[PDB]
Amino acid sequence: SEKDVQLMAEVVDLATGEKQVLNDIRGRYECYTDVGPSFQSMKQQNRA
Amino acid sequence: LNMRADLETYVFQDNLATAMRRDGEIYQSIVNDIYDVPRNVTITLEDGSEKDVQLMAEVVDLATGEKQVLNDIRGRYECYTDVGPSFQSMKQQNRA
Amino acid sequence: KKPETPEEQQWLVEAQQAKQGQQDPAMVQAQGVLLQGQAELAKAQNQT
Repeated sequence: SEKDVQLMAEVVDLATGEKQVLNDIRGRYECYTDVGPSFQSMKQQNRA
Repeated sequence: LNMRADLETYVFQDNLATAMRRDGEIYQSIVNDIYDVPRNVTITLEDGSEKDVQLMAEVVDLATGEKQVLNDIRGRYECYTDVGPSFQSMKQQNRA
Repeated sequence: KKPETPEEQQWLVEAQQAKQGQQDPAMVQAQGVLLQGQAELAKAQNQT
């Protein structure tokens, strides 16, 4: 779950699409919400 | 906000009636030979299992000529709708 | 920064190793002026 990083097959995150789509992870939480300045791209946040 | 809305339709209107324009794939046709990574699937030299590494390119916005010109992708996501300083030519922006 | 690859490694990754090999002997070269004191003792002991 986490006590291990890197053993040369590393995928940090990639979407689960399986055999057929319309599925998801049921642990939809690894993240907490927060409010900040207007960012409408990754690039916009990287500038600020 | 209303200008940004008129700028959602810009490519769609431009591609037929100004002609040309295409947004393709970052990866490109020639396939040569893929270049080395430390053993396959890593974030150290790829993005993950995500993508692959070959040659030098990054270009996505470029237009094909095929056997006849005018070919256009039906949907585009590259740059998002935003406004800024007034430039009505590229050379005006190049100085600024 | 470390490699961020859109697909690139032709310049980025290649020349990263080349620059690393340029830097390391140049540090010894720059520290060589301070190393002159130890070489003075080394030739003195051999001359004795």
